[PDB]
Amino acid sequence: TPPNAPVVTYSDIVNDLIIMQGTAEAKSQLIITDSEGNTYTLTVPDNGKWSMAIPYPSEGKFTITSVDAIGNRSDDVPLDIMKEVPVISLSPDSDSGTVGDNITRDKQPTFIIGNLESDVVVVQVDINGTVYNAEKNADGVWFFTPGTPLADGSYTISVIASDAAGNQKNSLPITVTIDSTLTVPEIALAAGEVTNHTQPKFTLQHIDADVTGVTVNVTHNGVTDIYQATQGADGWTFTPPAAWNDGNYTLSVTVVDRAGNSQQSASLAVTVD
Amino acid sequence: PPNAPVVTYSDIVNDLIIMQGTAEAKSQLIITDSEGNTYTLTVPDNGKWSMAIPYPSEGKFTITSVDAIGNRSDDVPLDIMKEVPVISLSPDSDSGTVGDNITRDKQPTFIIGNLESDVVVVQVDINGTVYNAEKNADGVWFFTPGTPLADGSYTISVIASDAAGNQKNSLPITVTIDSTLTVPEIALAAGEDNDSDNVTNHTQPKFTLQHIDADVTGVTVNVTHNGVTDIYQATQGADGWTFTPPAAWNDGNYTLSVTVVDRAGNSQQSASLAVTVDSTVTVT
Ligand SMILES: [Ca+2]
Ligand SMILES: [Ca+2]
Ligand SMILES: [Ca+2]
Ligand SMILES: [Ca+2]
Ligand SMILES: [Ca+2]
Ligand SMILES: [Ca+2]
Ligand SMILES: [Ca+2]
Repeated sequence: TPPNAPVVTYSDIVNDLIIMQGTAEAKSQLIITDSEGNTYTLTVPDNGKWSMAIPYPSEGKFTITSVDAIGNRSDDVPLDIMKEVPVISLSPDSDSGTVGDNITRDKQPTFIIGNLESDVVVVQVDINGTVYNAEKNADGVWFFTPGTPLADGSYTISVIASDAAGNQKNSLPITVTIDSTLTVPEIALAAGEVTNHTQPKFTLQHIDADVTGVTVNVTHNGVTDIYQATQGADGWTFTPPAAWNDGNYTLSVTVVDRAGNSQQSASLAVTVD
Repeated sequence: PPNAPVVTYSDIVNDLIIMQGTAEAKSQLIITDSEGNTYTLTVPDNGKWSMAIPYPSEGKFTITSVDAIGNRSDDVPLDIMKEVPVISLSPDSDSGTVGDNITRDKQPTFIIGNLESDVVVVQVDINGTVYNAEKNADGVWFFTPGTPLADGSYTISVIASDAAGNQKNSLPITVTIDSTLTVPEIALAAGEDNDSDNVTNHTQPKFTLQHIDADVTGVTVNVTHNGVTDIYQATQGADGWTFTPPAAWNDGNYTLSVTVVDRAGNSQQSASLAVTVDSTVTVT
């Protein structure tokens, strides 16, 4: 009779080593051969218990076999595990305004998928609870691009990958905000002011809460000067940093939100007396 | 009303959820978990936030942005998962030595644990075929093969998934099913039968014990004399497994068998061997 098939009682992956304990016929050879054709061989101790660590091999694939002292071999115990949790992120090419903040005005952004083992056969994306096939590009790299443009709002995204043996892992969620929406702003003189001040105050209204850039365009006698607004508790504000010539001044405000939407207010043609 | 906060990074380290994201600068970020805990932070001027909370029950929690005047974003509800399920051979299905995952039980029960309370699907993969796990009276999950397993090796992985479709499966363990043991044999050793009628003149004759499998862990010899059976521990010597009575036998008849027990707890007994000790010299 051949040795009985060797047994794994415990397995774990730490770093890039597979660690196992198990049992097998005492004093037999335990032969572990992996997908890359490495062989790792040990003599099973006298108690019939063994332990081993091997470098995690390509695709997590390997076989365990026992051979006794007279050359009889057990059944092969072929295993196929998986190690890598897939990763997904917003493509920097679909990421408007600041890059890396997961906010974009792009309504069909691409997501880039990484950290897949070469035996992965199913790759999918969960977007707000609905699961879709990911797609494989020319270079064998996976991605996902929505088929139709997404409405504005928040999308929780997780990537799911599984190999032929049914090992499946999904990423811890990230989210993305699609924002292509911004209110047209407004420049008006402040409440208590044609004006007598050479540094008149301006109230800036209809400035959306997600707005991070605010400038005032002051246009007079063929030259345009661009001013940084002041954000305060009450909102955004502007008074010219220095005294202003007598005459007529044309004004507008331009807002840019964190997504990189931009709006310009209507023209305001005024008079410093 | 602010735009929904954004999560750019999340990770679980040492029972804490770690996160980074984006949110309305200077706003309050409110994190509320499934256990009713609230955690709040002031979002920095660059709009970049980071936080760590204790992993709450079921990995459920929501993130919400609220500005100075108390206008509130949409809630961002998250439902994650942490625990990889565990599966082991039930001790009641583990015959012979306990804990070696070798058993003669053809339908052994496996016990499942390390499941969070929002788990909705639990399954077992046995040699590549995936089955429903079942939940017993005590609410604990288990799996028992529906038909008898043939001797050999079974790779076992448990799979569990919650309602948000988070799914994790265990790194494999295996069991070897072994219900097979050769029937041993006992015989008088080479020159003991002194011609071939199992009469010996030795008072402590030597017996050879043959057809003992390599996974045998127990070898005993039954000696029945005068309606009484005694059990002796066998010896593994130069010539293989062996036995010789500790004390000299009186003249007459003895009936022997050898019993073997393998590591899986299978047991076989040989055919009976009848021997006659005749050391008495006829006088004339
Ligand atoms: Ca694999
Ligand atoms: Ca961006
Ligand atoms: Ca906006
Ligand atoms: Ca959960
Ligand atoms: Ca056992
Ligand atoms: Ca056996
Ligand atoms: Ca004889």
